[PDB]
Amino acid sequence: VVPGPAEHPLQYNYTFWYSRRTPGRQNIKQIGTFASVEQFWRFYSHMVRPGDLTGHSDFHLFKEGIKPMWEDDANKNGGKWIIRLRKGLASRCWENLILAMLGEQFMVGEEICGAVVSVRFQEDIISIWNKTASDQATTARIRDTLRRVLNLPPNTIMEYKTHTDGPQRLLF
Amino acid sequence: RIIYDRKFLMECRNSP
Repeated sequence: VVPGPAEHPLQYNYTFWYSRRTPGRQNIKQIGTFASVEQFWRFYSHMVRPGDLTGHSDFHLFKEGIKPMWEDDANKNGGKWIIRLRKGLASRCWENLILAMLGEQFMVGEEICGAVVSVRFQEDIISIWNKTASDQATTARIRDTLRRVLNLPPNTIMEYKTHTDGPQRLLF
Repeated sequence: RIIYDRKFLMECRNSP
C-alpha cells in the first residue's frame, strides 16, 4: 500500500480496526490500510460514525504494523490518555483526533501508536496510545495537544493510564 | 516530518 500518482502522502501508513466484545470478558479485525490523505477519506467517508455504532464497540486507528493490544511490542511499555464523554460527543471528537494524529499535530517523534473510540452504555471514551509511559515530556505534550485539537466540555477529566497498570459491574 | 493542518485535510476530502 503506497500513495497513488498525485495523492498527498502521510508520515505513516495506518490501519483501521473494529471490535465488538462483551463487558467483563480474535474479536478484533482489520477494516483497511491507507498511505495517503485521499485513501484515508476513501475509507473514512464510507464508515459508520462511532455515534451510530451499536453494542460494546470500538474503532481503533493505529500505525501500520502496530496491533491495538497492549501486549504488542510497540505498546508494552506505553500508556494512554483517556477522555470520558457523554453520548453525542464522540463522533466529532473522534474525527478531530484522527485528523490531528494523521496530520502530525502531536510533535512527539515516534511516540504515537494510535487512537481508540469506545462506545459504552452511557458514555463514550476516546483514547490515544503512546510508546513510553515514563516519558513525561511526551505524555505532557500529548495532553496539551488534545486540549488544543478537541472541543471538550468544561470540567472534562483527562486521565493517563500505563497499560501494565459493592456489586459486580453489569452494564458497560 | 509531513505535517497537515486540519483545514487542508478537510479540503482533500473532495478530491477523488
